[PDB]
Amino acid sequence: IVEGSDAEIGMSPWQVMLFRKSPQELLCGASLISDRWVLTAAHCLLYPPWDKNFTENDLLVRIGKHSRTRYERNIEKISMLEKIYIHPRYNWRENLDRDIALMKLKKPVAFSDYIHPVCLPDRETAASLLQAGYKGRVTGWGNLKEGQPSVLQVVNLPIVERPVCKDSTRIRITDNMFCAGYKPDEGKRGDACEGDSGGPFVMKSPFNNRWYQMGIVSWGEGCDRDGKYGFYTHVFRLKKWIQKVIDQF
Amino acid sequence: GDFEEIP
Amino acid sequence: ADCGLRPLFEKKSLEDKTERELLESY
Ligand SMILES: *[B]([O])([O])[C]([C][C][C][N])[N]C(=O)[C]1[C][C][C]N1C(=O)[C]([C]C1=[C][C]=[C][C]=[C]1)[N]C([C])=O
Repeated sequence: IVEGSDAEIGMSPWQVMLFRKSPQELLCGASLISDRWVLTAAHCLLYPPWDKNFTENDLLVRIGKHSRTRYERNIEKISMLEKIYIHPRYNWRENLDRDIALMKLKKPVAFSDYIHPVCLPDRETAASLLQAGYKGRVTGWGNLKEGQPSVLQVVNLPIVERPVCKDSTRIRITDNMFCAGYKPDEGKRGDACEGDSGGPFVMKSPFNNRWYQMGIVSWGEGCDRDGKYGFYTHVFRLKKWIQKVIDQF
Repeated sequence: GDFEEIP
Repeated sequence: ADCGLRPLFEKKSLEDKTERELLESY
């Protein structure tokens, strides 16, 4: 995150870290959606262009973390994966369209003060909240500038108008994406960066005061660049796919 | 790397 | 379920330092 702040203790109980055995290093961010399911961006695991292609065996999940690099002794719980599910129609070739994947832990985590699942949106919900001007929140242990934080960062960015998004890049933007961030003539700034992908973009329902995952950190051209905006997987749009994998499996 | 070993 | 309700905030009726920013945009 760029232009964010230190997250408060237990502020994002759903925040997960994608971590690799050898070499021990932070792959991406992710979210806890249930006791056995984690939701990240598919490009975190599959990206041929960079020869990136992770299998269940190369990863560990680190849940309930605050410190980026420390092994938080009696707080964090590290999980192994049973199975990974990338969306059959994720377009890694052109525009990371449908940049989403689901992970099945080998054993369900037990919740606590630091570990707690976020809510998936519903039609009514996404319909009320995914409005230009409305603020959401991204968290992550990503790069600070386009070095690294000791602690989880957080920033609140506004949903931008579809057009503006479109006119901000040469990339072909689809219905499965939304952009967020401040426009150049607004003052405030901030964005996600390398090591933030797979992390959640969350809004708090003004109706039931519950937290929902409306998006997944997908892409952007640099970080906190003026006249640029952040790109996220539109989670509601891909919901039936998720359900399906939850059902099936 | 910057990382602390895990159990 | 009990989703999106943080043990340390919502469950205790405690607000985070910047959650209000969000709500004021809605
Ligand atoms: B993530 O942490 O991995 C990161 C988050 C957004 C950075 N603000 N995502 C990326 O780096 C993605 C994955 C590979 C390419 N990418 C980009 O953001 C590209 C733009 C792009 C979009 C669609 C298809 C291919 C490339 N941007 C840059 C600056 O490389």
